[PDB]
Amino acid sequence: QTQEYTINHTGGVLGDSYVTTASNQTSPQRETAVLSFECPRKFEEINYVGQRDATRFVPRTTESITGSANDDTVVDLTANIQPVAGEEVIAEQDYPVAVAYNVTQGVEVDVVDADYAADTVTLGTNPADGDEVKVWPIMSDGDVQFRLINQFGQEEGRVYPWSTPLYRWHDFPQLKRGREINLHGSASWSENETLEILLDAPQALTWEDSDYPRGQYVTTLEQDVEITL
Amino acid sequence: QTQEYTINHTGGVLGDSYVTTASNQTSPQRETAVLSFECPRKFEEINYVGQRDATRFVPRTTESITGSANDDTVVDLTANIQPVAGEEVIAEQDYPVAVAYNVTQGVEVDVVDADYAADTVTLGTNPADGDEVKVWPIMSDGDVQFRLINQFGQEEGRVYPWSTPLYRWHDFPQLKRGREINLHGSASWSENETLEILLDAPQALTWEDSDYPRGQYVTTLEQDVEITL
Amino acid sequence: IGNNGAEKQISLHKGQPFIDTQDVGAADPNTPAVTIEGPSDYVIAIDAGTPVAPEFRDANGDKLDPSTRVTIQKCDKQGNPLGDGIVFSDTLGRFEYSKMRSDPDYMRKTTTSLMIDEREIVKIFVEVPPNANGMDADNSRITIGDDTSDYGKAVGIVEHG
Amino acid sequence: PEIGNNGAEKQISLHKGQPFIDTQDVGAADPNTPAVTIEGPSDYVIAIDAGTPVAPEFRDANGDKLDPSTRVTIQKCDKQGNPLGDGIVFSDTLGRFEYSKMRSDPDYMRKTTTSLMIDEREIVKIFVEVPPNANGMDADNSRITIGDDTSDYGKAVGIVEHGDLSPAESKAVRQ
Amino acid sequence: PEIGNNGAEKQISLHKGQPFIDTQDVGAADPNTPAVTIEGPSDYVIAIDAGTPVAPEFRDANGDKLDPSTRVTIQKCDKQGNPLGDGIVFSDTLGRFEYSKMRSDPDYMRKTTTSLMIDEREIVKIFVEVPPNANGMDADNSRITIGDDTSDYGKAVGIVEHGDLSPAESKAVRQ
Amino acid sequence: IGNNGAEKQISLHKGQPFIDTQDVGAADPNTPAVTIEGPSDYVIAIDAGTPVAPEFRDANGDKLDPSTRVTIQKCDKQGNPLGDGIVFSDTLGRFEYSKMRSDPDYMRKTTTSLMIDEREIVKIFVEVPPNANGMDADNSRITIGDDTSDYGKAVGIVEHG
Repeated sequence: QTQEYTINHTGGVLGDSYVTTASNQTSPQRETAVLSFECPRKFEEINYVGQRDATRFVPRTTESITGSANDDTVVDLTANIQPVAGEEVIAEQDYPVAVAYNVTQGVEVDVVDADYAADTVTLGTNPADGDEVKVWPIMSDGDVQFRLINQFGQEEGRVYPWSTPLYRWHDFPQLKRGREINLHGSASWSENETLEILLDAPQALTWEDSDYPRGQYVTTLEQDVEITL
Repeated sequence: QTQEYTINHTGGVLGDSYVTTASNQTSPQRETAVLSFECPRKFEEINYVGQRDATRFVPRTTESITGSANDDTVVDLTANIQPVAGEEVIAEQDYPVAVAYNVTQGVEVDVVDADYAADTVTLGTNPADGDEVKVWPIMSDGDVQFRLINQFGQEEGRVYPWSTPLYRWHDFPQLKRGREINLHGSASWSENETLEILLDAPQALTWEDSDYPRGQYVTTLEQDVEITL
Repeated sequence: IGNNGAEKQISLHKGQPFIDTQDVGAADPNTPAVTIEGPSDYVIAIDAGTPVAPEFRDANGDKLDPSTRVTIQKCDKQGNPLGDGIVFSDTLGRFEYSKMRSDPDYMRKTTTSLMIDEREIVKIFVEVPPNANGMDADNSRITIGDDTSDYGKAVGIVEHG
Repeated sequence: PEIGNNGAEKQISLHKGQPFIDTQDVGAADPNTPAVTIEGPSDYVIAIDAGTPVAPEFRDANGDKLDPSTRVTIQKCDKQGNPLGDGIVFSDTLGRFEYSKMRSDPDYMRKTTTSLMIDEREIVKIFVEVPPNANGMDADNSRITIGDDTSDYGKAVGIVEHGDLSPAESKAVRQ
Repeated sequence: PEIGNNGAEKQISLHKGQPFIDTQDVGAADPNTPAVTIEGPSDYVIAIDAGTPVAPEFRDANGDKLDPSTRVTIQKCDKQGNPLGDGIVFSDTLGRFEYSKMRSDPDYMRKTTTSLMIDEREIVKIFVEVPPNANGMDADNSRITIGDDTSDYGKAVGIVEHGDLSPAESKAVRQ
Repeated sequence: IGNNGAEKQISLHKGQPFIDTQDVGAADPNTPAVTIEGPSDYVIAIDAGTPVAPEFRDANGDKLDPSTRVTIQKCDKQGNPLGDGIVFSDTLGRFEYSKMRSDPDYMRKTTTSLMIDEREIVKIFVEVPPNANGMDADNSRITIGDDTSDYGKAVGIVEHG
């Protein structure tokens, strides 16, 4: 009867219809709904348990600059920054804190290091004047949470009262049992009822850019759940 | 009554007299006696136990080159080489695999890396022509063992029949309990009786050079023992 | 020699007769990238805490989009899947292939037990998002079970006769 | 929809971005002030067990770690910023954490010494002793965390609404 | 002087620089040969327990690790280089060791599967399967080690002189 | 507040009244680099598995010759040493000061138990080989016991009254 699956921000067991993504909002700090999963017709019910079900959620943002004659090799940012689980070094991390891509030169761009104290990052390359650039740094200073919807956009409850910060979420090394993250709360729902994963943070996150090298979908969520067939 | 001390290749509890050091021999491969400790007048007896008493023994050798106009930045060696417990990287090791010193420029010389497969090592600096150099690389391809002497240069027995290779000795990360080295055998002696620590290997090791930066005495031994006052 | 027990311990991989693979493009869930079959008069057993380890690659020798999904799944005869008995519905990300098999922490195990009668099938479906590179069978590898190791488990096998 | 009636003794943790906590910069040779202040919210009761993890991760204004001879002291207080000798916990040095793996590793995870409790209106302070001729603390980058939610290792901070339980007042008087 | 009468069951380990062991280079797609051969010395008996550590650390001629899809198989043999199916142990892949920390770490320490014994004149072989279009093995840099002396972790290879014990022949026939 | 037990747990260091240090040159065993004394009407207790951690330095801010030796040693009153009761006759090498206090593996403990009556002394003798640099007390530090940690131990203290 019961199984233990993973569910992702796209498709998976659902089929890309009863998922929906969305960005947050910047100027009004508000508890937006960045993702939501609706139980399809075919399942009987879905469960969700804390301290039983593992999780992963790698968000990012997007920013841009303008090429100049001066040898920049460094860019400021609008988002608080830190390393992935802490380290000054690049390529030792579980994943890159930041990625950069040049529109003109359709190539990746490495990263040397950064201050990780102010909103700063180094670039290893020397961008030319007029060249367009994009960057997908780490995100910080946010809160994440869950809530349930009974087919109508009509809340009935909340999985767990207190929000967990995405900041801390990046801080812990993920994907290690014993050190794996496990939120609290014990939810369950049935056909056409929705779980919404909600965000409260200033910086504008992303889901799709169509010019990101390390995979198509920039960010990701991967959550464990229990299903009754 | 009983204590648990450390004893070193110099002085310590003994007093620099009832120690004696010595080098090995190269052309006749022979079980030389590189170190020996004679129980002084004042003690009652000394014990020694395997799987109870820890140990450390960092040997090296010496070689020299001649400066040339060509930018060498690399030297071959006459000794098998490997990293300290294995790694391609320098300054992560428990200690440097190799040290170099320039006679003219009375300064240390860093190390970048090495092949660690053939008798090879890199130098980070660019020695000048005619400049004299010394190097104290790691040692390999040897055997170490123990034996007892009853005041006369007259053996009575052997602590443990089978020799342990110094090669392996360098391979294990030292100074970690659980991973600490502990030979076998249970020896004990009394006044003016000697324990000899013996070496069988080709390459000429050293004890003193008077121009080595990282301490005066190049090599070292540090063994745990039990003493009856 | 000491007579070893019939319940022998083995580990699976590509270079075997009762396994097969075939290339995959993009957005092709029904196609199994890898197929396994029970040999004749043998019985295979896979416990719940059995390690798992795919190493799919791109034709150019690169890892794929970690949003990609992998699903091991038991099947009735005639290539027919089943809902029950499925194990390891995981993503292609979050393995650390460098330290995957070596570190028990990064080692991933299954969820529930499993059994393979003499003539049965186990498939490994893959879901790649579109506008992505396809799988290349020359570079891909699978391993399940960790023989000769203290951690993890090993796949049991026994002769039916 | 269905949600489970989770127990009142909720398992939680503390950090900078909360209302009942505050911080402020610190100079050098400067014990008396709380670099970080905590206070009990209204009609709640917090409980910190003896095996509770602890994790200060202070910084310098330029983004550096400080002199590890620096000292940190958590300390309970009576009301009115009035410290007390008994009930003190976590008199530690600022060094010897290895912030990289600190919370991450149960080994590095430094726990408290004795139990602790916070009645509805009480204070817990975090004094810091920096040696002179050193750099000061910067509140923008500093941080405290205590308790270990979201991990089989470590413990978590207990909380309960005072209005729910009848012996909540009894435990408050018990301290 | 005084030495303790250590037990006959001596705790030992195997490596390249010994008389009763040998090796020779290997090419590619080349199972049949022992890259390394071991033989029982005369009037001795070796014993290898089931929880014995194992540690091949082969190399390439240029000083590199080989294709981790490569396979290693320890295997007992009857006399005359005659292998046997039963009694085989350590059918492992050349990858997934992390040679840096392999012996060092009990985690990485890969042990055998079942017990083993070597009568006075017997053979144990180490076959290697390299996929084609790959680099060959180089005996100068390759190495085997088994057993873990000198560590509270791991096990050690037992040895005994056959002439000392009376049931040594009984255990030899027992295999 | 919960009444804490009299057997309080503490850790020792330089900046205390009942401790002192003084510079050292070379080949000076009799001179204690560091002196400790029992305060009045208190009793200190140091168990056998107590961590130890010296961090002696050179005047220029460098570590000394690891062949250097350190010896903690109890002393009768009047600065008088004793053979019995000594603990931690160790070398100045083999600590890895970077990971010394943080890693329990590199953490070094004592050998046997110890006790300090109200008026007693514990000294820390140092043996440096000649033609070496001397000790500088400004940079040196000592720590014993590991308060606020799961591994290691802590120095017990109790009021005699």
